[PDB]
Amino acid sequence: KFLVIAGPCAIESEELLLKVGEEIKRLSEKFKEVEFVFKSSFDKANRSSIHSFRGHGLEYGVKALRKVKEEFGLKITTDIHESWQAEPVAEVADIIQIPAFLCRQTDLLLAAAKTGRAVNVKKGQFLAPWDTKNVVEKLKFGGAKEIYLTERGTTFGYNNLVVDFRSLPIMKQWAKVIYDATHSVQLPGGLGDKSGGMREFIFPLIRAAVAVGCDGVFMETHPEPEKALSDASTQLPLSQLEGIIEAILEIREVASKYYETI
Amino acid sequence: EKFLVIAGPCAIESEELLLKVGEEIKRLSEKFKEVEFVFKSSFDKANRSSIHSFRGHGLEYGVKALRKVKEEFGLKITTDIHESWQAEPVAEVADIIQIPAFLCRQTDLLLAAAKTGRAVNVKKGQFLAPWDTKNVVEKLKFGGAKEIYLTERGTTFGYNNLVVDFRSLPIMKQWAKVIYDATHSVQLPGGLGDKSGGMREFIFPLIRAAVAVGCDGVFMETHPEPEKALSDASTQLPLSQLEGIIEAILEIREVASKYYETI
Amino acid sequence: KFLVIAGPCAIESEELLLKVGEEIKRLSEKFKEVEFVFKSSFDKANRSSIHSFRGHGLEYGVKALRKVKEEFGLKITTDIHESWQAEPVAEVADIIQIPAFLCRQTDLLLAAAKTGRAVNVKKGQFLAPWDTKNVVEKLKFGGAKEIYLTERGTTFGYNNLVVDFRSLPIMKQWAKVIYDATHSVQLPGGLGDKSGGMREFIFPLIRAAVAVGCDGVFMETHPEPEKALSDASTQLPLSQLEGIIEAILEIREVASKYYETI
Amino acid sequence: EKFLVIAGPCAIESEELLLKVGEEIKRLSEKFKEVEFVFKSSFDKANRSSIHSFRGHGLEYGVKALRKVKEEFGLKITTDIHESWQAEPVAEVADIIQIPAFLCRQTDLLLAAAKTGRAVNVKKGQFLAPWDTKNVVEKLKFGGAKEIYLTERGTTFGYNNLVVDFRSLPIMKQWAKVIYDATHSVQLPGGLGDKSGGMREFIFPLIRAAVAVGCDGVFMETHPEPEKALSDASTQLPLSQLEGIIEAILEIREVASKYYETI
Ligand SMILES: O=P(O)(O)OC[C@@H](O)[C@@H](O)[C@H](O)CO
Ligand SMILES: O=P(O)(O)OC[C@@H](O)[C@@H](O)[C@H](O)CO
Ligand SMILES: O=P(O)(O)OC[C@@H](O)[C@@H](O)[C@H](O)CO
Ligand SMILES: O=P(O)(O)OC[C@@H](O)[C@@H](O)[C@H](O)CO
Repeated sequence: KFLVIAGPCAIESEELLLKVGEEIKRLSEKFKEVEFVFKSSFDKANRSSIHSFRGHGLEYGVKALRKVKEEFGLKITTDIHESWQAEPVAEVADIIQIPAFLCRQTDLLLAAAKTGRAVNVKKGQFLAPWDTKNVVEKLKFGGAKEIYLTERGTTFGYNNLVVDFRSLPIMKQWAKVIYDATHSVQLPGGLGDKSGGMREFIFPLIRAAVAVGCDGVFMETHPEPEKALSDASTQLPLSQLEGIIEAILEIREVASKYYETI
Repeated sequence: EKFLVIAGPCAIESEELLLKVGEEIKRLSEKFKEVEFVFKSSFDKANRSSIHSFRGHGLEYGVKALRKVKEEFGLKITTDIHESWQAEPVAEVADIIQIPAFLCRQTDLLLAAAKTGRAVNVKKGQFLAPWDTKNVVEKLKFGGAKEIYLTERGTTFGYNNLVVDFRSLPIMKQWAKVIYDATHSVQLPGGLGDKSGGMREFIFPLIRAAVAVGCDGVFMETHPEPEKALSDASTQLPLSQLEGIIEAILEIREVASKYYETI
Repeated sequence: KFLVIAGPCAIESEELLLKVGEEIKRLSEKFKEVEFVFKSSFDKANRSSIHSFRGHGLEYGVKALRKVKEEFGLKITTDIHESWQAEPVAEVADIIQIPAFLCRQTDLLLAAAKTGRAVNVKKGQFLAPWDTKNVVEKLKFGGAKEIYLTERGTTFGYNNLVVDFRSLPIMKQWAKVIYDATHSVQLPGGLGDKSGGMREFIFPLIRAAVAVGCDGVFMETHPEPEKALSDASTQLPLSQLEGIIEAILEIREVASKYYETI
Repeated sequence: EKFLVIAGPCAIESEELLLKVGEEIKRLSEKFKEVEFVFKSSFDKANRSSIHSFRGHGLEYGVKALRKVKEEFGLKITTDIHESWQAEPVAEVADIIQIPAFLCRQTDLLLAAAKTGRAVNVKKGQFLAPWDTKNVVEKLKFGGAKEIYLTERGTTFGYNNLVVDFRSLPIMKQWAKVIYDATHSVQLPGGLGDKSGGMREFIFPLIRAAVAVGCDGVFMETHPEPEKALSDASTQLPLSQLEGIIEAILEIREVASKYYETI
């Protein structure tokens, strides 16, 4: 069924995770035809500035994520940054996420595939849609069986990303496709010390994604984005999540009749 | 508001071709009463890549052919102009005067179109940013235009390729009605060397995206037999497929409409 | 010999043209191994804003340009915007310039070629280097014998241009190549009502052009760019023209040994 | 200041290959005394497009091979790291630790390199704007790096293509020494499908542009027989052509140097 990956960008505290997890659990009960996966990074290993928030470490993160899965019975997903992290993360993560900048790092992909867990690779901003075929092949070689590719924008001049929706049907040829609705509108290094983005385009573009056809969507959501320690300009207010989900489900219901085969 | 569907053969290959397509558009106009159809065809392809490619049979012949379509089917008409002097004779038949993408910044062409009193539709240049169109609309208003459209037809993305940045739709809506060009947006500029190429398999998915995001109309080139077209043979939609596409976009528009943001 | 096309962007007044023409005449006498061509537009037909400076009309412009050619004996070049302008402009213009946005307008190219004059086409920001082969063919079909292609940057994301220097050797296969040193650093619509640009990159990039190899350079020059009615952010101060010319001639002298054949 | 020339075979195909190339680099180092040569070769291509492409013979073998080059020829050494743990063993032989382009934002990798006390050269990501490198240098300085280089190797321009924006050289010079990668800048990412392509005919002209604009050094992959290389077979410079290229860039650098702007 349709996948909805959502949660706060970074694990600012297990408290934050629980509050968001409580809402995702509620929507999970309201939208039975949707498979929700809770997401949150234990480390922002690629911040632009050395002085920006990274996190509380892998152990605290994996612990907080365990709390969410045990308390709400929600599937989990988080990203890894170096090969050694795959094993400990797989203890809780149902889906191991591979960062966009690291989508070509062979050992990271193999490490993730070896855990036996599902793997979701963020398509690098430097990659062409057809270049992802090789990515999937590495994962299959590594033993991965459940593989996802996430569209999160492509480099378009400086400090800007564009979403080429032709990528959805192209990547669908070799993997399930997820559309990252929040990172696709961010402006890389847009604010000098941090990245920017236009929240006003999150909804319009997610509607486009389901109209074109995808297997799921990815959304960063925070109770108060303004106070977020990461992606404060792009995380979706928690309260607006329900409305957006219902909206894309309705559009998908009507549009699905026209999704092209393979 | 009434959704606009601008459709027709890319170029006026013959008056016979126009009537053939016009007959089908008229039929669909009777079925899709909630749609405002505008028949489109260029009397001249003034910017072909090669000197050896088809251009047309001249303005006189073209306007005459377009007038036959309006007279026989009662359909609104739109065609593009390339130089200022063409605005006047074209306004005689064209309900909407179209400004080519490469010429979207040519002040005199825009002014010539605006003073005719007809509606003006400007194809957004492949070199233009969405917010850059505000000044285009300003020039038109200055010139007397009261009904203005801006058409999204892709942006230069590396060589011989265009990308559609859908953020352009809500941005341009701030100052004009917005049209999505479903066929030119998938063309590969100069892709075939002496001519441009294209990927027809992406026409439908991208048009679904356009209506889900929200626009005021769509623009589609359509030909009975695309493979035999004298221009854009790789991107024109087979006429037989037009009905189905229109029905689909009306359905997606309806379900997504309650979510369209207010500008 | 090496071509240097220079002059004020727009014909703000025949007075401005004479002052600039006087300096270009002086450099012409100092650099005998260089063929100088005086340039200035009688009309800026593609300004972003309807309220920006366009010019004083074709007649006044052609007249002022005649004054420059007669008073200083300098070759002339100006751009045309519609087919009817080719004939009257050819009365004075040694080289007819075709605007970047209009490089694909067949009738404009043919009109220019019919005059018997040399034709310099600005490569559209939307054109690939190899797409210019067709441009030259149209001109040859139209009777043109002296044909130039000018590199002036390519669309790179929004409101920015990048100079792909690979274009120089590619275009050289079918025409003489000119590098536009001033427009290549302009930021299209950068200031909302007008375009922007970084003057600091004019010199570095022109050095690159001659190191790679070209048949000439194009430079907008004004006594006081700050007061210019067009491209105030990119026109080169008249006083700096001599130094730049000597510099590129020196670099060309050494680098020419390595220019690849054809 | 002494111009830097970083050169060597893309990958450590064998210790024999390294000595062969090292011998030539040593010879040129004796002729071009005004140049500081640094021998380069990767012990691992950790980011090949295909799982079936050559990667290397491991870190242990590679460091040993590089040490043989330094020992036998007295040349400085540089190689790239892919994960934090590799910094320490690599620092034992590498005078300059290289950070791959895709990993230019990985904080721990940069920190691991900085604390070794060795010089660090970061390949500018194809996704990074020139001014975005200021923060890269800041992280390195924070981590203890005292000798920092930023390498221009092209920027994503549409699909499977890179463009070199030479404005990056003077911009990056504001906070670090700048190196121009003459061979990777002409490669076509994923161009050959299972591997990347490239246009060797543009290597020389673009390197001439780099020195005319002004940089602190150049980076060139060089192999005795490029067509037989196990990586970048389409872009590595034939070893026989290295001498001529170096002489040419030194000549162009000399004549253009009086015009280099002050940062
Ligand atoms: O704000 P900066 O530090 O640029 O980081 C961008 C974040 O969006 C980043 O860590 C993201 O999740 C990774 O690409
Ligand atoms: O096939 P070529 O001649 O490149 O022309 C492309 C057509 O698509 C052309 O007339 C177009 O819509 C105009 O820009
Ligand atoms: O400043 P704006 O009006 O954008 O004009 C850009 C000028 O550089 C322009 O007329 C140029 O000479 C044409 O492209
Ligand atoms: O040929 P493929 O595997 O695409 O690899 C490209 C090489 O050019 C590669 O290892 C490169 O410099 C790394 O990014």
